[PDB]
Amino acid sequence: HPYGRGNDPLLIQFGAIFPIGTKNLKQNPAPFGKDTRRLLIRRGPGIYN
Amino acid sequence: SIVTKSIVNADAEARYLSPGELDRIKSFVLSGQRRLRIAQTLTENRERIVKQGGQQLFQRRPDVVSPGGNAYGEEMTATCLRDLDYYLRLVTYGIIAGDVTPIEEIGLVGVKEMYSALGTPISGVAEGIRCMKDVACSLLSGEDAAEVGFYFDYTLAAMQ
Amino acid sequence: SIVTKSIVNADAEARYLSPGELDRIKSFVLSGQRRLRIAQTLTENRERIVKQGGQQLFQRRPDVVSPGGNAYGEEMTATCLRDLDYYLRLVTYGIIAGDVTPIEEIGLVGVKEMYSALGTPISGVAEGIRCMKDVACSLLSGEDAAEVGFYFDYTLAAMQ
Amino acid sequence: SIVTKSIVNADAEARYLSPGELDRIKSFVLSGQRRLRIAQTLTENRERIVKQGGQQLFQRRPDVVSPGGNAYGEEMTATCLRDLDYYLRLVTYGIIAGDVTPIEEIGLVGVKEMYSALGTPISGVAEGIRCMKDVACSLLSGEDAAEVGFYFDYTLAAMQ
Amino acid sequence: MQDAITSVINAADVQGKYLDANSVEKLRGYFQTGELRVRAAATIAANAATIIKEAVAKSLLYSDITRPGGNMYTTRRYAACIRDLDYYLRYATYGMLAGDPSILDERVLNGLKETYNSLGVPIGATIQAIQAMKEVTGSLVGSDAGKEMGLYFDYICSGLS
Amino acid sequence: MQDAITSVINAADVQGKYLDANSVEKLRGYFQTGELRVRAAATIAANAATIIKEAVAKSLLYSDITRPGGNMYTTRRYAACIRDLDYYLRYATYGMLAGDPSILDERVLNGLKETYNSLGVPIGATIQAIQAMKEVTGSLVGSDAGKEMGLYFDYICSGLS
Amino acid sequence: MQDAITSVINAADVQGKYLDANSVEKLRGYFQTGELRVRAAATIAANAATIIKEAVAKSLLYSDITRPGGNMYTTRRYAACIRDLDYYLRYATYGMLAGDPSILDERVLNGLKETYNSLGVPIGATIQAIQAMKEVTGSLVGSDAGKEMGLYFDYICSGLS
Amino acid sequence: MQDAITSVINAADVQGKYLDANSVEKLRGYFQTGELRVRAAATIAANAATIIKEAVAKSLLYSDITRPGGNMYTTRRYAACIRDLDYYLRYATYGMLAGDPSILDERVLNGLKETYNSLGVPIGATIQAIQAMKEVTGSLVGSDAGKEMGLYFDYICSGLS
Amino acid sequence: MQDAITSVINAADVQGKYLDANSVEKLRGYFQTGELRVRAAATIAANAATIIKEAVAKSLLYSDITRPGGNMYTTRRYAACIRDLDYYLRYATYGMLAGDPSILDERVLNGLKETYNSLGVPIGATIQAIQAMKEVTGSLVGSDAGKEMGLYFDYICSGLS
Amino acid sequence: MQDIITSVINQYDLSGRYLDIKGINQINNYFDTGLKRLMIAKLINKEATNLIKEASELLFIEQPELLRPCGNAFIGNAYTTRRYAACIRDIEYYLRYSAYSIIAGNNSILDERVLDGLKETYNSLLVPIGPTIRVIQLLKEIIQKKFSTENIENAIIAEPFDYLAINLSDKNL
Amino acid sequence: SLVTQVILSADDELRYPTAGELETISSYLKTGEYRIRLISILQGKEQEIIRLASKKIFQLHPEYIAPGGNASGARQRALCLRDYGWYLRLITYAILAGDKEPLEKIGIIGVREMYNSLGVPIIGMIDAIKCLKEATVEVISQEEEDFVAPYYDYIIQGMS
Ligand SMILES: CCC1=C(C)/C(=C/C2=NC(=C\c3[nH]c(/C=C4\NC(=O)[C@H](C)[C@H]4CC)c(C)c3CCC(=O)O)/C(CCC(=O)O)=C2C)NC1=O
Ligand SMILES: CCC1=C(C)/C(=C/C2=NC(=C\c3[nH]c(/C=C4\NC(=O)[C@H](C)[C@H]4CC)c(C)c3CCC(=O)O)/C(CCC(=O)O)=C2C)NC1=O
Ligand SMILES: CCC1=C(C)/C(=C/C2=NC(=C\c3[nH]c(/C=C4\NC(=O)[C@H](C)[C@H]4CC)c(C)c3CCC(=O)O)/C(CCC(=O)O)=C2C)NC1=O
Ligand SMILES: CCC1=C(C)/C(=C/C2=NC(=C\c3[nH]c(/C=C4\NC(=O)[C@H](C)[C@H]4CC)c(C)c3CCC(=O)O)/C(CCC(=O)O)=C2C)NC1=O
Ligand SMILES: CCC1=C(C)/C(=C/C2=NC(=C\c3[nH]c(/C=C4\NC(=O)[C@H](C)[C@H]4CC)c(C)c3CCC(=O)O)/C(CCC(=O)O)=C2C)NC1=O
Ligand SMILES: CCC1=C(C)/C(=C/C2=NC(=C\c3[nH]c(/C=C4\NC(=O)[C@H](C)[C@H]4CC)c(C)c3CCC(=O)O)/C(CCC(=O)O)=C2C)NC1=O
Ligand SMILES: CCC1=C(C)/C(=C/C2=NC(=C\c3[nH]c(/C=C4\NC(=O)[C@H](C)[C@H]4CC)c(C)c3CCC(=O)O)/C(CCC(=O)O)=C2C)NC1=O
Ligand SMILES: CCC1=C(C)/C(=C/C2=NC(=C\c3[nH]c(/C=C4\NC(=O)[C@H](C)[C@H]4CC)c(C)c3CCC(=O)O)/C(CCC(=O)O)=C2C)NC1=O
Repeated sequence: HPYGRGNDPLLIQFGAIFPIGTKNLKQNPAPFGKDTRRLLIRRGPGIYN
Repeated sequence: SIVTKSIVNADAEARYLSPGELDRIKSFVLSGQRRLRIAQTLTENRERIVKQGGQQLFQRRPDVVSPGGNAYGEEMTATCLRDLDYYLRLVTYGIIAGDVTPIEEIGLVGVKEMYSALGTPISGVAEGIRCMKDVACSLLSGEDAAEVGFYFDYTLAAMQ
Repeated sequence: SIVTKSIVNADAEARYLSPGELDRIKSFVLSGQRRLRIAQTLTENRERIVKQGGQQLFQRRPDVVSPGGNAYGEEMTATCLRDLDYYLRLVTYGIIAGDVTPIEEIGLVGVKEMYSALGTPISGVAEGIRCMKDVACSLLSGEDAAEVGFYFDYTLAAMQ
Repeated sequence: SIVTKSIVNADAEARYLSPGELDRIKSFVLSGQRRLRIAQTLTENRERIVKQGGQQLFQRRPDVVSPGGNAYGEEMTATCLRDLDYYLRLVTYGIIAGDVTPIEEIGLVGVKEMYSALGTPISGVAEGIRCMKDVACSLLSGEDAAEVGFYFDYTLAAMQ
Repeated sequence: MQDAITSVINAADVQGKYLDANSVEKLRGYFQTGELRVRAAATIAANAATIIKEAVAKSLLYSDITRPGGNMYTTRRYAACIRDLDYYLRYATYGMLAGDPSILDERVLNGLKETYNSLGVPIGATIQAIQAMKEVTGSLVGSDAGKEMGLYFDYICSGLS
Repeated sequence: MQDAITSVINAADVQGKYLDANSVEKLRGYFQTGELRVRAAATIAANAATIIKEAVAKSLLYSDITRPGGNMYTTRRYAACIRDLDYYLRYATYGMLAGDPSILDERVLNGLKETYNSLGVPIGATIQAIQAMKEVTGSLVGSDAGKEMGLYFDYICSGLS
Repeated sequence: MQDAITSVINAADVQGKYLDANSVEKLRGYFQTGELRVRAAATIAANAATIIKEAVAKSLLYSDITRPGGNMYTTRRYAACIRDLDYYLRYATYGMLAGDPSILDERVLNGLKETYNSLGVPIGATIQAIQAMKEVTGSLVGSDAGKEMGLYFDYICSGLS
Repeated sequence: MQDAITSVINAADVQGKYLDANSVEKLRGYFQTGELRVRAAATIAANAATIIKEAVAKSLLYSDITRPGGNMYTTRRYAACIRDLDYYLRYATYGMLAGDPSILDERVLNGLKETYNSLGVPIGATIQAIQAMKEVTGSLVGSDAGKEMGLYFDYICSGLS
Repeated sequence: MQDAITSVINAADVQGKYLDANSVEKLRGYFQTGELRVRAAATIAANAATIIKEAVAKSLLYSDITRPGGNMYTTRRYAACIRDLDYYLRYATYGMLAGDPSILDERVLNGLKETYNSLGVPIGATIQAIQAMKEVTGSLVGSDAGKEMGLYFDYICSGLS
Repeated sequence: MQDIITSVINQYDLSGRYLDIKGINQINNYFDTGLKRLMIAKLINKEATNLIKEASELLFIEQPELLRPCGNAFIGNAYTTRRYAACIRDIEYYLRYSAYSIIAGNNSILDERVLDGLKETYNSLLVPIGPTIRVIQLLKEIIQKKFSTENIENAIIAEPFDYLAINLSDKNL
Repeated sequence: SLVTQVILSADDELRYPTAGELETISSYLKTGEYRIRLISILQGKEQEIIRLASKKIFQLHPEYIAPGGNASGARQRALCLRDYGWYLRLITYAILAGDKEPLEKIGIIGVREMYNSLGVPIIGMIDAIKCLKEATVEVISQEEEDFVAPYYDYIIQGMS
């Protein structure tokens, strides 16, 4: 995430499962600019990116 | 409780609590003395409220206890009364919370999946809670019986 | 600037820059000599452009400086002119960047939240920038006053 | 290079660079014209320095190319000369960096783990670099051959 | 997301027992302060903008985070603050009514200090803003009500630290 | 998401060669068991609720995860189980028809053990439920069909471990 | 996303000072090359498809990533390449105009090497494609313009490494 | 760090009951395979360097991670691999003897995939190296012993994924 | 730890003198041999392993210290020798460059003969190992350079005696 | 770290090719200004203790708030002499690592030894980033006062100090 | 000296000197006599220079010479020239062994606590060395004084 790593949920069928928390201890803040584009991957072919 | 969902209501709406919400949190906490007395009556009457609860349940539904019924034998009949002790306990929570929110997420959400998956007739357990309701409201005055009975019939509604 | 958003425009469209985009980056950099002269005029005229800027602002809005106004006293009036020094500085950035992109993300985005949260009349600070505009365009020729005034009125538009 | 580790030396010691360190960065950059000429000689002599390098290597170590040797056949012999092209390249880096720091963290650190894990006789590849050294120093004058040969024998030392 | 009644019911339910004298003893203690919390949440709703205006002017208004280079320079960045301070004064109001700080870490604290480090927001100036905001909140609601509302402010400051 | 035919075509395609005798040799082996898998998937669809009712009553019905404090106490939590066990018996049916366990880790296994640790779901009791569910599935579909359906159950249990 | 003028204004603003002689000294240096960059970005827009066709045929056209099993075998995978190489030649054009490589890591570099490792895309062949693409770009725009456009190609190759 | 006996004792102890017939039933199953695991761990200790030399030459020896730019180019980086592959073949030997993969995630898996992403190590090539290393390990120890040693390799590959 | 040009900055200095004609006369004598010492230290660095392999094969193998019971029997004990002989050939190289044997007794000689008596290492065979190592060192660096490198070998042999 | 040379050689190693002439032209540009990069460095050692002193007075003459009480924001400016002693110490570092980095001809030594965690450290102590960057370029103008008649030494001196300025900024645009 | 720094710095890594370091010894020894020729020039001008150092250290700082200052009195001023003599003698050592250790193992390491226990103002001694370097430029030509210039200002950097 542009905020820390404990912000993107698990991409499962049905969720609200955020593993990073007070119980897991696996956190990683990184500095991201006010504008920036994450590199998403198309669930499908490649030219429809 | 009324305090937690009056908050999460006004929480979602991006606003604070109105007088309609804060004159009822106020009205509920002054009601709190009378609620603990009502729950205190059902707390140490579980011996009679449950055992007489299963009294009328078997007289009205002898199939569930007869050979072939789900609660047949010394074993299942003990668990047959165990669930009534559960639901009688949750009604004591709902009376003190001033809402069926404790009864909602315990013993009501997905209850049909459990009892259908246990082979238990869900209509039969609904008959059990109704028998407990007549015993419970018989232990309290009219002003209280409109509450203690009031939480049972909600459990009756969601259990069918 | 015109260079950075002509890029991010063609960036999003998965393409390079057209002649319409590259004949204007070209046209802008040859304009760069004339832009620095214009910003150089406003750079060391901030003493008059700000102080005469707050001149007409108080004559047109005596409420903000009168007792009860937001900029009342020796203290707030100094900060009352401090913001005009800010916005006069951002106009020098917009003239050199050839766009209100520097003025956009500084002093314009969410400006109503700040001044509403400071108790300052946002219409009053808009009147201050207009008073600075007449002083600024009075310092330059007609060909330049169509630019230096041009960035002020954009700030006037976004500030209400 | 001499510039980067003369810095990280004085970096660790919480101090600046002494005259002993700054009269050698000075002495190294005036040496830089002569270094590029030396590396320029080895740059487009890799065809002869490598191919004649593997010339003497097989005449001195026929086991490695004989059937059962690690570099047996058309395949491994091509890779047999590929590594010599690598190490000849790193010597060109060390000559321009004025130190074996490029050769240190490339092709020297943990080199025995690689070649032991590839089944290659590490002594055999050391013989290959020595054969390249006689070809390289035969291409330069005495003042240069004391340098170009100087980096090979360091690679010989660390490779056993 | 549990209030004092929800937390009391949970602990009494998690052992499968009824609400004995000790569980109702705390519940009676919560109902006694029910009148105090609403009036505390009443005035805080009225003076929400005034409290935040008082805190920032008293803690971090003129410090060099406010000046260029500081963490609060641009108007978008300044406007994010009073938006950001509004949640602390708002969610603390929810904890003061619910009587349980579970809503704070559920909806505020988790991923918060990990987020400010990403943006580079100074946690030191943030806590002092909340401390100053706690100081003005004790002005309005009184002493004991300020003790209640103040009890959740430092809970935010503790976890955010 | 590949079946036995998709996996055979992929490996034969990934080398750019045609379907030689070895590739068709496995394909003929899959078509021979095509009749067995449908009848196996037939009865499992019929007795889906009965199989899950048999597994939970045989493995974890009366253990103290079922009692208060255990991982399965509340009715929402109990109802999540039979919902959860339905996927294992369902996706295992898909692997039994497709003849390839690629669908399991694609849609079940990935982020699964990492999810149960988040919720605090006991992986030990989960596998024994699937093992007991595997035991009843061999009752219905027979021995060899149970060997086929059972071959994907422990694949779930292995990766979920 | 800053150009040379944005980066100069930021550093001069971040200290709260005006644009002194050193800040304008670099700005004048950028305006001098403003004429060169547009013509460089002009011809690159014209020969976008021709440059990418030249790079792949010169670097990785016939290598065994192109053959079966290689990383570029299937037509979807081959078509993803020239789609993928188009961004490198396009975003490098943006850096050449803006005079600052901030847009590359903002929109290309971040999560890029971490993405190719996920897909299993060979970073070694990728950089040599960009190096070959850098070599043909110096053909069109000339020497110094190729030095400018080439200065952002290896920036991509460095961070992507 | 539990073996099969430690895990059996823990589950039988965690309910406070003695070792009944079901707990000893699995323990007898572990003692039956005790003879197989030692001979499996015997030959793996002998051919440790030979197995790793076979895996890298069969999976990732000549791929372009081995060439310049690839993830394994420099000799320090190549030497880190066989050092790194030695742990997978070694810790998998420990899991094969202990009969429980608890030691792997305790000492290998935790912070592993989070570490390779930091270094930029390709997880895709790593798993195929372990898969190829699993393939040669089934050569030495036999079929069923390879099934045992192979059962912990893919456990590493699953969690490392 | 003093070199030549740093032993004259103690003698011209510990009494508090300056650098007169006699002090600089020796310093000029050291700078004249500065070219010889580096080339001597150059080839010794190259043939470090070859020199030690030549010395042990020429002197102390040959005599029942190598056989069982001798002082060098076990592989740990044999490996300690070439480790031990490496220091003598290495520190002698330092004395040859520094032009002063102060580093030897500072870092080698002190507690050395008192240590070999503790371990029971034969000082007689050790001196022969260094004398033979001195003989091969005169082969590589030449006559006069061998005279220089040889001048520090017997310094070790004298003090170690 | 990496100088201009080693950074150039890693540029050609990643691609696994020998040094061409475009690669060598980059090295020659260092070797030409390399002799000029030293007396810039040698002037700094002779002017080191001075150049920090002119930077401090030029800083506090514009930021008198830095020598005053912090306000209730517990902020680390040069309030007390304990604060002032350590705060002058930071100007030591910015002049030092920007002195090596003038000789390396590359900002590799800067970011890994100065920039990495700099916003981390200052956000902990609440240190001014604005005035901290302004003192970095007060040094730059002060150093460029000596080499001013020509203008090819000026770009050399500007490169380290300009790099810290752009990198310590929270990006407004 | 410089060779001692290479033997030491190569000794903590348990290795022979690399290719770059042997340059650093070889280049240092080839510039040998020129340090030797230079120190004889300075030794013949020690009575030259310290007389000029006492010129400007005291016209700059009459606080120390006056009654009450540390250097007041004959015998206090007598050693005053002696400290210049030892420093100038130390610099001849540093000019010869081409580095800073004779200026650092003596003179610099712990100099402040020496002077602070003596009453000599440590800032005054910095100007004394700066005065001494100012005095050495007159009796030395432009060729060789920048050879000796970096050895002086290291002392000033060491004393702060
Ligand atoms: C703008 C910055 C940016 C980049 C660069 C980017 C890359 C990117 N490259 C992709 C795939 C790909 N990329 C390649 C590329 C290659 N194969 C090779 O052998 C070569 C070395 C290389 C061509 C130079 C291939 C073959 C795929 C398809 C992978 C697959 O189907 O598994 C994908 C997956 C989704 C899709 O293509 O639709 C993304 C997101 N995304 C971004 O936002
Ligand atoms: C707090 C909310 C809540 C409820 C209600 C609940 C019910 C519940 N009822 C159960 C069993 C049972 N429940 C019954 C119930 C009945 N038989 C009849 O004839 C009657 C109609 C009916 C009772 C009035 C029987 C016979 C079993 C045992 C079934 C078996 O052994 O297969 C079990 C499995 C054994 C156990 O762990 O107790 C659970 C979990 N759990 C909860 O957390
Ligand atoms: C670069 C874009 C930008 C702007 C514009 C800006 C404004 C800004 N104006 C402020 C205060 C203020 N601003 C005013 C302004 C005014 N009073 C009036 O009557 C007039 C209508 C008006 C000025 C023309 C006053 C009175 C205060 C002090 C308010 C107080 O003390 O409560 C403050 C708080 C004190 C400070 O840190 O300076 C900020 C941050 N910051 C920025 O970064
Ligand atoms: C830049 C530093 C560096 C080096 C040195 C290096 C070596 C290296 N040598 C290799 C193979 C090899 N190397 C040899 C070498 C030899 N056979 C002989 O008989 C001779 C003694 C010797 C050469 C003189 C052989 C035969 C192989 C192939 C081994 C096999 O196929 O199993 C491989 C695996 C294939 C490849 O990716 O090229 C690497 C990575 N990599 C590096 O990054
Ligand atoms: C298709 C692949 C797939 C699976 C398997 C899956 C599982 C999954 N199981 C969940 C919960 C759950 N799962 C269980 C399960 C159990 N409790 C026990 O004691 C047993 C050991 C076990 C039954 C076998 C319980 C009780 C919850 C509720 C946890 C809670 O409310 O905290 C949740 C949280 C959300 C929800 O249920 O709505 C998910 C997402 N999601 C998927 O996409
Ligand atoms: C016991 C559990 C455990 C593991 C597994 C472990 C891994 C580990 N692997 C590392 C590096 C590495 N690992 C590799 C591995 C590979 N390159 C490839 O292309 C392949 C896919 C792969 C070999 C299979 C490389 C090349 C490095 C060096 C990275 C670098 O220098 O940047 C490092 C960095 C430090 C070092 O090696 O000294 C650690 C800590 N640590 C542990 O405690
Ligand atoms: C090599 C790169 C590098 C830097 C720059 C660095 C800075 C650094 N500055 C510090 C403190 C400090 N720095 C200052 C500095 C200032 N106060 C102001 O008001 C001014 C804006 C500014 C002077 C320009 C102050 C006051 C402290 C002490 C804070 C306190 O204790 O109150 C500290 C904590 C004390 C310590 O050094 O252990 C560190 C580590 N460390 C590094 O490794
Ligand atoms: C090799 C390095 C070295 C030094 C430098 C050194 C200095 C030194 N300076 C001393 C005294 C002194 N030094 C001074 C010096 C000065 N007054 C001035 O105005 C001047 C700036 C300065 C001389 C240039 C004075 C006044 C005293 C006498 C203080 C007293 O005893 O009352 C003393 C006490 C005994 C003595 O005079 O010998 C020592 C040891 N020792 C060393 O080993």
